[PDB]
Amino acid sequence: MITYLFPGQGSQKQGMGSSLFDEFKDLTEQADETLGYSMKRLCLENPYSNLHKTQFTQPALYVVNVLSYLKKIQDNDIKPDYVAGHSLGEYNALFAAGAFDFITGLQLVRKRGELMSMATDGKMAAVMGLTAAQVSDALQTHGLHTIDIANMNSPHQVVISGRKEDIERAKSVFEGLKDVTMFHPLNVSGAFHSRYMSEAKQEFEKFLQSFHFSAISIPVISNVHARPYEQDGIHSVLADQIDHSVRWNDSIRYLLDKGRMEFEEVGPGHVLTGLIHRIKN
Repeated sequence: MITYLFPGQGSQKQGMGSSLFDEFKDLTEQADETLGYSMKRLCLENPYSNLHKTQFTQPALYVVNVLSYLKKIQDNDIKPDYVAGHSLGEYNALFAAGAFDFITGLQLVRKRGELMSMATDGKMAAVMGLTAAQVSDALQTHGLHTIDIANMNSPHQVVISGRKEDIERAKSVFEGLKDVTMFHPLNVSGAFHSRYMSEAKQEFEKFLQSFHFSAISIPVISNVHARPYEQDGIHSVLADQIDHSVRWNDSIRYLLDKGRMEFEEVGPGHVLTGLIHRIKN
């Protein structure tokens, strides 16, 4: 069986979507009309360093991932057995699955980006060398119970998330731990996928109520639950995604467990492919 995997924030790169904007001119134009700027310009020239600001990053990745998908299936007229995507990427899996059309998904990710960009005074950090359980234990025992686990990416790669000052203290703590091989703050000023996104989540959930979804035709493994979406559960699972951990390791393991599974990353970069390899070994 095969799974298609869609990248999220962390995979954006200037030059992404290279060949595709010209090949899908109508879609790019539709995006530009909706967003108020040129998507080609954003991705290729990274004006004002906008590619790295979440309100731009999210729709940029969404659009590149869509065009990457449409191109892939234009050349190879195969549909995957499953799809998943990392945070932002989950919108691309839902699109591949037919839950919504292109512009619907673009509206949702534009709003998601906007709300998340309103977070300040937060930070996130990638922690390598420890299991999720060990990271959680370390947080609790060093007075850092206020920090959440935002991503569980592979068995020894976790991203933590919380108030700026708490993430600062955490650096010290983790650098003193022998098995930690890396502590690397990420380039955000919000504590994404944490309790500190409560407001954004509730605003997004309210926004969601205006939308109606179509049938999921390819199972989508949710970040929140590491299990397929249920047709009637799209609203709640998309809203929960904002303030809950991305259970990426468990999502991949769910897929591995079904037997002989291959994965292909659709979108820029090889980040998720790299994670597969660490999950398997």
